[PDB]
Amino acid sequence: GMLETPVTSAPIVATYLSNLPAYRTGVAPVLRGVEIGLAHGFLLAGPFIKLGPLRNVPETAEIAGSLSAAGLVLILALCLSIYGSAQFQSARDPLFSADGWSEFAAGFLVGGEAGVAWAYVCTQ
Amino acid sequence: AKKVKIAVDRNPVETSFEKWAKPGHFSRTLSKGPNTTTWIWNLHADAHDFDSHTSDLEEISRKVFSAHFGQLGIIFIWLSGMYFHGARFSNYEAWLSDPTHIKPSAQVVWPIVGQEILNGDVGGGFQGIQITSGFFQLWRASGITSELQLYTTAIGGLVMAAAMFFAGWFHYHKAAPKLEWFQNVESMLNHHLGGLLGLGSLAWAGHQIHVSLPVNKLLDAGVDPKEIPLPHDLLLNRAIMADLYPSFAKGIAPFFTLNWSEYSDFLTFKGGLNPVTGGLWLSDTAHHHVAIAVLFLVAGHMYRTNWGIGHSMKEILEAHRGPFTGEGHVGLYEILTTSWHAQLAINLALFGSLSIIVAHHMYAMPPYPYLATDYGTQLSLFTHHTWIGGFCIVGAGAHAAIFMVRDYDPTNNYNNLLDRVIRHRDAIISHLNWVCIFLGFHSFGLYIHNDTMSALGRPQDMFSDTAIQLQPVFAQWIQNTHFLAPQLTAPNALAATSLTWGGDLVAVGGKVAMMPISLGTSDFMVHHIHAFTIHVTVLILLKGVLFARSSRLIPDKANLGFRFPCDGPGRGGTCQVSAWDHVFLGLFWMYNSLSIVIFHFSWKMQSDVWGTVTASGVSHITGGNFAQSANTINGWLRDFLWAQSSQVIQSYGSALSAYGLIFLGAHFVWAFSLMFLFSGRGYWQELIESIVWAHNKLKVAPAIQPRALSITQGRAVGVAHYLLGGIATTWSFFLARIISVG
Amino acid sequence: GWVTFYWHWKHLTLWQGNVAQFDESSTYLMGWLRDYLWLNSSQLINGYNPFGMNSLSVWAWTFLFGHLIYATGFMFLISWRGYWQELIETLVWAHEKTPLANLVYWKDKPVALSIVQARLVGLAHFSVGYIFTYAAFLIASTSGRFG
Amino acid sequence: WTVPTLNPDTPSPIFGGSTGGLLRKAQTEEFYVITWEAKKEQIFEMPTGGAAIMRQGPNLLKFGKKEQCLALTTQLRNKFKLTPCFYRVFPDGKVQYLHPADGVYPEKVNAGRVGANQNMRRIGQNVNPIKVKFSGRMMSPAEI
Amino acid sequence: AHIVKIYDTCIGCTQCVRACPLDVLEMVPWDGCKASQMASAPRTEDCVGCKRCETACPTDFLSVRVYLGSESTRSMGLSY
Amino acid sequence: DIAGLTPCSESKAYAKLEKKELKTLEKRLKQYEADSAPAVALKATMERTKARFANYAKAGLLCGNDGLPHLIADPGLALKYGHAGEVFIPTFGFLYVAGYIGYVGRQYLIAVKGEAKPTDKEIIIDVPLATKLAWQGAGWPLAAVQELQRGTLLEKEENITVSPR
Ligand code: CLA
Ligand code: CLA
Ligand code: CLA
Ligand code: CLA
Ligand code: CLA
Ligand code: CLA
Ligand SMILES: CC1=C(C/C=C(\C)CCC[C@H](C)CCC[C@H](C)CCCC(C)C)C(=O)c2ccccc2C1=O
Repeated sequence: GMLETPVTSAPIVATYLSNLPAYRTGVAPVLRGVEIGLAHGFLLAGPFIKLGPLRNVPETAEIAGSLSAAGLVLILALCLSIYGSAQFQSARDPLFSADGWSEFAAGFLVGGEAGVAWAYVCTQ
Repeated sequence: AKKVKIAVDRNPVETSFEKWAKPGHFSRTLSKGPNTTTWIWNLHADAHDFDSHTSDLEEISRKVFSAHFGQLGIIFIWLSGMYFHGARFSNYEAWLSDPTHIKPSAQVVWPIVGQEILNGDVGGGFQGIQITSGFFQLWRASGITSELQLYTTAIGGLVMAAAMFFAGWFHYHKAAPKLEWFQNVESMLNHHLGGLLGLGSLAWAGHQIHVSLPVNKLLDAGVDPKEIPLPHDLLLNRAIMADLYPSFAKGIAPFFTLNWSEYSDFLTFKGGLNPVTGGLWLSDTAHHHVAIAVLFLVAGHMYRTNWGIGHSMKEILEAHRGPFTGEGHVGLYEILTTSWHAQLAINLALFGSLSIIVAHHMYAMPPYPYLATDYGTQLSLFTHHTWIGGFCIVGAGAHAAIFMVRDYDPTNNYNNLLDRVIRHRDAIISHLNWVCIFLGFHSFGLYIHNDTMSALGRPQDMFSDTAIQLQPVFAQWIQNTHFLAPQLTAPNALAATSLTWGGDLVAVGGKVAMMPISLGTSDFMVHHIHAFTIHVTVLILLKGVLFARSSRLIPDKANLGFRFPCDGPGRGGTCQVSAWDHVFLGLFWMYNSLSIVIFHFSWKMQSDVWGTVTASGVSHITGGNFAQSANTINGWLRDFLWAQSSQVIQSYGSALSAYGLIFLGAHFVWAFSLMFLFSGRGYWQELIESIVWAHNKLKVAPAIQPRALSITQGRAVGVAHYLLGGIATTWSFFLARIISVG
Repeated sequence: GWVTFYWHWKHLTLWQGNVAQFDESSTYLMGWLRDYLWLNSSQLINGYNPFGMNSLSVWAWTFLFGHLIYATGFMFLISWRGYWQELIETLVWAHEKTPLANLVYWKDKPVALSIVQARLVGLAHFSVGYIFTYAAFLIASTSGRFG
Repeated sequence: WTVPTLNPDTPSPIFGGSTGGLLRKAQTEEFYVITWEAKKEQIFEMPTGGAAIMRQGPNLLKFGKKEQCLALTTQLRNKFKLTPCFYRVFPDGKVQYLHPADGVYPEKVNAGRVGANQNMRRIGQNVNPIKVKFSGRMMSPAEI
Repeated sequence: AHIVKIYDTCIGCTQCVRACPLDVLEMVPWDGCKASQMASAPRTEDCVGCKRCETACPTDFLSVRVYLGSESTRSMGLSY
Repeated sequence: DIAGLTPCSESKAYAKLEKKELKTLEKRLKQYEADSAPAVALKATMERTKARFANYAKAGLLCGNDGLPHLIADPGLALKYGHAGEVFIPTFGFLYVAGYIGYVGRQYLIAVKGEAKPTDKEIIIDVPLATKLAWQGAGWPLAAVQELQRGTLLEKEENITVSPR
């Protein structure tokens, strides 16, 4: 069969993945979308603020960077939505279905924008 | 316990010109003679492919052994010519008197069709082509002071060349070693470690201690070369040597009584560069070769041959067995004693990597007198030995794939290191694939980021020392550690091994020989370009070796062979799947990667090291513009290629006008090659049909049917012309530039 | 290219009044490389430099932009399909075995470009880089000199 | 001769495994199974890369595409003089048998086979492309 | 699926059948040649278009011809 | 003169060009000795330079505003004004040699087609035959024309293979 390896087949690694929102079955797709969106949205603000074109402005740097992070989350939400449209047109987990993914994309937008807003509040 | 012994066969082959008159005799396919022009190319392509002429390993080994004598004989003719031309067509004797003002020259052209203009004014009342091979500096270091000494070496070189060709004939036609002789790897390593490298180093130490050191000590003192004692007078008269080095007054008793400190006057550990000549101390070099001689002579007593003591190489390999690697190194000993290609793959890899290491160490620690201040020699030697190393490494991939197709046998390799590597090749190539993509974005993308920010009028947004900074902190730490080594970690060394680490510059004849090299943001960016282009070359070559036998596209690629064009247009198209084609593609990337290496060296040296010393300070050739300009692609185009190519394009009408012609001619050959790379033989075979019709119409059609080159030969002809044109273009550009200003 | 180089160089010398340069330097190929391509690139490649930029920085940027598209075309013309199809097969393997990414999947099986497609794609890059490089040089050399 | 029936419980060669094996296609579209009898335990080369030991008696392997199965078949026949046969297996559980289609390898002529895609003319006697134009689809003159 | 056609110049050498790496071709009885056998292409849905059969045909011009046509998972030689 | 050109012997720019080349050589000369090897070589070059400029003027060439010789290719203009030696005469000089080489090779190729193994006579040249044909080629224009009139120069259209059409 496939080449066995500790990275591919280890107990500690398997348990960690099984607890991630993507693999945690039994949770509504919308809730998983919010949990995933919040984590990525919070991180997405970092690089824009520190290395953006308006990084050296004292107060505008925080606003401009976070506002660009919010924009990228919006674009990503569109990518999630159209992916579901193309992939699911006609199985065990509700997420991998036309109904499930549409809820998942909506949750990501709500969670992602909340994370970007929450990141801004931390700064000011 | 097969004894190690000499074993030959008497008169294996007859010496006759009969087969010289029967082209293709070596191969069954070509022995029948030509019917199409394809036969002619096949004759030269398969001439030295011994492994395919016969399936007998003994017959293959005997041809390899004698073909090596022919290579040695050719080098001696070449070496003899270099020494002879130094004696008869050079200004070496004048150069010894005024090394800092006279340009070395050892080639003279005849006065025909107006080519005598190439005999430039080089100094010493001599006209000739300036040479960048560094032979004058080598001869001075060894102690050569007259053209008679050069002449005798050339005559000795021809005698050695005759001996080498006799040996090849003798050991193929008269007394050919048997296969069991060739397979004494333990014995060969013992002799080559302690005998070739070991005694060779000791013998050269004898020359340096007795000839080079006394002669160069007086030359540096200003003594006229003609008034220096001859090397044999130094050897016969211990009184003379005692004057230069008092340690000689005690003879060899200190060596045998272990009072080795008595020889401190000529066996030194100074470090640094000789201030008078700008090269390494020869007393340091002598202690180096004496130390190296002992290390290798000890190394030559490690393997067991006939007297029990020693190691068995098979036993070492089979003992190194771990939990993560299955059987381990089992089966490698049989692979490496029955496959010439496997041996060649290893040796080319390390021999090529060694040639690249030589280039870095020789420029940073100039080992010859007046080598450093001769910028043309420094640039040429570094660039020459980088190109040699590059080609050898690509060959290592080529002959690793040949082993994989021809000499690989699954029965002998089951669950060993070799087998397990093949069983996760997708994991290796997929990861190496991602690393190359990552390195391409985060190294070349930075240049594109800088070029766009600069064009938009946003210099503060660029990656540079005056902007967002990328300091090679790790390299800078190592430079400082080596600079302070003599204080605490190498107490008995007087100076740092190189002046690149730090300290003060050494100037010879008003020119900088070596000074500290600073690493900044531009150096950070260029180095990660090197890592990118090297990693890609590994990807192409390693992919060819791992997928030589099969892939998910061609499950039976081994049966097709090592060198085939494709498996047809099916499966979407299978052009260039053979392992030979991975060498073909790997050659382009090796050329791409080494071109940046020699551009990096050329611009960094001119900008930051080379220059003229004056009262105020050091003025460099390009005035320190590397730091601010080499962070954009536009900077390289304008400041390096466009500005420095001024010398080559203005060469007409001068002694350097030859470089101008070759600069254009090289551009031509390179573009000519794209005809073979961008086309296919289907078009050309149809074109020849119409051309053949015209000859048939005139009863002048050849008997050997014209054929368009094969698919593989089109790719081989393309890459050979592409490399020759590209490399020759840089060669002309470098020499016309550095000779003109350097 | 030969036609437009000939038209451009013969007119630049006329527009500067020094027709003698073309008459003397046009009879050998070093004159073209030296006195036409190298001599007239001085202003183009200074559109932006470590000291600043001017109105020619767009043509300087487009000049290198052309060289890049041209060189990218060599990849599609020199290296052919079989190499790339086998490389893509390890990328398909890597995606399927990667956790947290094999949740996403493709609908069209990735494959290398076809034999015929890569010739067109390589020729398109070759032509575009060809055109954009000379357009930037033609306009920049002529406009900066007089305009 | 009758069509053999596949036995899913047939033992498989001694193989550690590799990364060149089946992919997600096998679980969604199809895969291929090759079976044969071995006179003695021997080492052979896997078309997916590596070496495997064939057990004495029946052996069974699974491959991702047909060409891989027929590549192993050539190796077994030419070197080991064996007589392997392989199937096409679908995810729904259906099994399709092929090679040898009728029990005799195609290289050997056998009565009962019906010629297919045979044109009783030469290549030079095909019609011109103009005469098969606007036939509803791109059609070569050889097709008609 | 590709198109594979056998023409009446076949001499029944069987080289095309041996060359084929996907068992697309086979030999059938015939009376139009000395060998009394002709090549057949009953399983063209498995053809990949390698044209190894055309490489192996001795007759001039070829007696077996492959016309690349519509692509699919099998004809594109994919294992994924 | 012709096309606005002037004889090089009467051209001011042509004369100035000679001084420039001699001046360059003289400048290098004064850094050597009177009769040293480099000095002798430079003096030899200057003699050839002076001879070259005298020969081209004596030949009656035409110089342009650049002060460099230009050649006349029209046969009518060449013979009209005595420029036949520039292009016209060398035209028939080359064709004789070019036809010589081609005719000799064609004779050899026909000669070996009658042999048992023509291919082995092409990689391994039959030197005795080649030398025989090399000397007889001096009369190729006469032999070439007679073949044309007798109709044995060209193959028949029916004996030449062609592709389907
Ligand atoms: C005059 C002496 C002589 C004679 C008559 C023979 C005769 C024979 N030898 Mg022997 N041989 C000789 C000397 C001689 N050898 C020497 C000196 C060596 C040591 C290198 C060898 C090594 C040797 C080997 C290893 C083999 C033979 C073989 C042969 C046979 C065929 C050789 C052939 O076809 O050569 C014709 C080939 C050439 C004329 C090529 C010459 C190549 C040399 C090395 C010059 C290289 C120049 C180099 C490329 C220059 C750069 C080129 C660049 C400027 C373009 C034949 C029985 C072969 C044999 O028996 O096969 C069954 C065989 O495998 N010989
Ligand atoms: C102390 C012994 C000794 C020495 C010095 C050498 C030296 C060499 N061997 Mg090695 N070799 C040895 C023992 C030795 N070998 C033994 C015991 C075996 C059998 C197991 C081999 C088997 C072997 C093979 C199979 C090959 C070599 C080759 C080489 C050469 C590699 C290229 C090089 O560096 O050229 C450097 C060049 C020089 C130093 C100048 C020329 C050679 C000088 C004169 C040293 C001669 C050493 C010789 C063994 C002394 C006896 C010669 C004769 C009187 C019997 C090199 C000359 C390769 C080669 O190139 O062969 C031609 C090669 O193919 N050797
Ligand atoms: C391989 C390297 C090498 C060689 C060949 C030599 C050689 C020499 N060294 Mg040097 N030396 C070396 C390395 C070497 N050295 C190193 C590494 C060091 C640093 C430790 C030194 C340090 C050193 C010192 C400090 C001195 C020398 C000296 C000498 C000379 C005399 C040695 C002596 O007393 O020998 C004693 C005896 C022998 C070596 C045996 C000789 C055997 C002969 C050749 C046998 C001949 C037999 C034959 C059948 C007879 C001919 C018959 C025929 C005519 C018919 C001698 C020229 C001395 C000298 O004079 O310097 C100027 C000296 O003072 N060396
Ligand atoms: C120690 C070095 C070494 C040795 C001994 C060999 C030996 C061999 N190689 Mg390997 N190889 C090497 C280095 C080496 N290789 C390197 C560095 C590379 C990378 C470029 C390769 C790449 C390579 C490939 C890709 C192949 C081999 C093959 C072979 C085999 C047949 C070679 C042959 O017939 O050539 C005959 C020689 C020629 C046809 C002459 C080539 C002339 C070149 C192209 C000229 C280039 C320009 C010139 C140097 C300078 C200008 C010339 C001027 C006239 C304009 C043979 C076993 C072939 C094989 O089948 O192996 C099993 C094969 O396919 N090698
Ligand atoms: C300038 C010409 C050029 C370029 C840009 C490339 C680029 C590449 N080659 Mg190719 N190649 C070339 C010439 C070129 N090649 C030639 C002439 C040959 C024939 C010898 C080959 C032969 C060849 C082989 C055989 C291989 C490559 C590989 C690669 C890749 C290296 C790794 C990587 O992904 O880097 C990162 C990508 C880049 C640096 C490209 C430029 C990226 C820009 C600057 C930034 C991105 C733009 C940004 C997103 C904005 C887009 C906006 C737009 C959408 C509107 C890469 C795609 C290797 C590969 O695939 O490795 C995985 C590989 O195996 N090449
Ligand atoms: C390649 C084509 C070509 C061209 C464009 C020319 C052009 C010219 N030729 Mg030349 N000529 C050519 C080939 C050519 N010639 C050839 C192959 C030959 C035979 C070897 C000649 C023989 C020749 C002679 C003998 C004369 C010219 C002359 C001329 C000039 C005016 C007449 C003329 O030919 O008009 C256009 C050309 C053609 C239509 C092609 C055929 C030209 C024939 C062969 C010559 C016509 C001469 C004409 C009747 C002279 C009348 C007197 C004149 C002063 C008006 C003109 C510069 C005349 C001259 O010197 O004028 C100053 C002149 O006397 N030519
Ligand atoms: C130009 C070209 C050709 C045509 C080139 C050919 C046929 C090679 C020509 C070699 C020489 C010039 C011909 C043989 C010369 C003889 C040895 C006789 C010469 C006699 C004297 C003049 C020396 C291909 O065959 C080809 C094949 C595959 C991909 C690309 C190409 C390709 O680009």
